[PDB]
Amino acid sequence: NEQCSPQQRTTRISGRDGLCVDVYGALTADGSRVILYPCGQQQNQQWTFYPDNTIRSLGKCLATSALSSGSNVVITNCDYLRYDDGWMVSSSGTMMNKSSHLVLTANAATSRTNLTGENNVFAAKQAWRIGNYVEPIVTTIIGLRHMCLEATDNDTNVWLESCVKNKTKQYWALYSDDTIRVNNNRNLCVSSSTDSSSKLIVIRRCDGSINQRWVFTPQGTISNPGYEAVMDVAQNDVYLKKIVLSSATDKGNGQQWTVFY
Amino acid sequence: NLSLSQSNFSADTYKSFIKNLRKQLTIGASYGSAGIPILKHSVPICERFLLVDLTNGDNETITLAINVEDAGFAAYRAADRSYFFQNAPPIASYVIFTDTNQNIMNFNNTFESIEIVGGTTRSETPLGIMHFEASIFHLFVHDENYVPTSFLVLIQMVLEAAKFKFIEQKVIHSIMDMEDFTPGLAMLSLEENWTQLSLQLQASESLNGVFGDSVSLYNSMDEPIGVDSMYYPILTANMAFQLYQCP
Ligand SMILES: *[C@@H]1O[C@H](CO)[C@@H](O[C@@H]2O[C@H](CO)[C@@H](O[C@@H]3O[C@H](CO)[C@@H](O)[C@H](O)[C@@H]3O)[C@H](O)[C@H]2NC(C)=O)[C@H](O)[C@H]1NC(C)=O
Ligand SMILES: *[C@@H]1O[C@H](CO)[C@@H](O)[C@H](O)[C@H]1NC(C)=O
Ligand SMILES: CO[C@H]1O[C@H](CO)[C@H](O)[C@H](O)[C@H]1O
Repeated sequence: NEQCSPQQRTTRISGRDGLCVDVYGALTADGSRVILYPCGQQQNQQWTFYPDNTIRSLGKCLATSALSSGSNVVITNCDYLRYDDGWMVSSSGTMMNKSSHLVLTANAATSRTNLTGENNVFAAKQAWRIGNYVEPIVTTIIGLRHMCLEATDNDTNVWLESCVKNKTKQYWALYSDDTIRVNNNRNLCVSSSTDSSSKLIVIRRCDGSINQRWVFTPQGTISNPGYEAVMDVAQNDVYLKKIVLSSATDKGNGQQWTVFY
Repeated sequence: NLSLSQSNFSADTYKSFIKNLRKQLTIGASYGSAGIPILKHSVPICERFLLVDLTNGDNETITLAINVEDAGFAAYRAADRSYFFQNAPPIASYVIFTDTNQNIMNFNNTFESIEIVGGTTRSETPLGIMHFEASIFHLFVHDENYVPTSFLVLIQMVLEAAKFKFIEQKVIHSIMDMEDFTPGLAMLSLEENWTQLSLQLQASESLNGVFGDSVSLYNSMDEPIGVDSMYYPILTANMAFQLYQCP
């Protein structure tokens, strides 16, 4: 089967706040900068992936600028990178330089923010959806006792409630930066606790932090890979009205979730 | 044999039934970067079938034989009788339901073959508790008029449910609410593309988790979402296992 070895695929890459990876100004030359920009059909947001671990727009490869953290990400002539092992994209959407371990990052949410190579901390600003469909995926999130996560207390808290079809506050928008956001108010993100004394999961203003990065694993958990923990119902009791961050464990069913879209 | 009976029937036991079904189908499963288990391939015939019992409220039981390579029904045995799809593996007769009066059904185990002979599509065929019950009965008696539709009901409610947690959830809602449903584009598009998604997801090992071709999965609003990578939670947190496609 020759379809097991596809020689290339042209797609888009969308991250922080649903904005796309964009070669600033569609500039040809080496070191041309790569930015966060509103998604569109233009050629300089089209990214072709290859078996040699390169990611290409305008016939040139995406690459980190320096060895250490902080510097920009740029397109450059591919021949420069034919004996380089290139990018590995992790299961979560973390796009990493193989030899350097630096990851694609957006330090601000603003249009034309410079994308950069930084130390990976699994922040939402370092999470990316490789795909042509860049829109947030609207869905309910069903968990313990077949109940839905609902945004509560004027979009400050989140807990489980009996699922009601088309009930506004039980719908969530899943963004290309692995954030889970209130569908009625997409400035707000579901977040692990910023207070060290509480494990309680809340809704807060989106900020690209590690607290707001959530990965829906094939094993049915909703993982915060930065804090090495998963969403869990407090004591496996939905009537406590508390969703918490806990180490992954098979005891109970409180860490099992279904995406119903 | 793994079982789902009407006595012990609810959202919870159905969920448990599906978990154990998935677990037993994915014994010895291979894994890739996606972390979604790939079903076994080139399995010796003598161990290529997983037997599952289903029982209605009138205690009429059928044993279904699931091909563990592709998670589709190859045959079923009711009482001392058994019935084989004409595209079931040729040697299947010698390994399962040997102690029965064996028969061949004159159609394949595919939705396409079943709908052509049944004269009815999946979108016209309601799904729920009542239809699960009727399907077990009609297969047990083997009323030829209802055999095609009964398989549409049970293939979806058991196997496609196992294949996709979204479908499992549609059946959970139908059991919990006691509300029958016909599948829409969301459920059908998953069924249509289980084999294609398997291919592309395993092909994506080559291209950093990006597919050779796009797959259009619909949502409950009938909006087509294009899945051209492993980075969609509607695929990754939905599909429970894959057909073996690539080494
Ligand atoms: C990931 O990061 C690594 C390290 O930051 C990058 O490796 C570096 O790639 C450049 C371009 O191929 C190498 O370049 C050449 O250096 C010589 C001087 O030694 C100069 O005369 C040439 O004009 C050219 O610039 C650079 O040496 C190399 N660094 C290391 C430590 O090997 C790699 O390109 C990055 N990969 C991606 C896809 O981001
Ligand atoms: C069943 O599948 C076989 C291939 O295994 C195919 O030749 C046949 O046409 C299918 N059934 C029908 C009725 O077409
Ligand atoms: C004005 O649009 C042009 O430049 C901006 C950055 O300023 C983006 O790169 C965009 O893709 C390109 O078409």
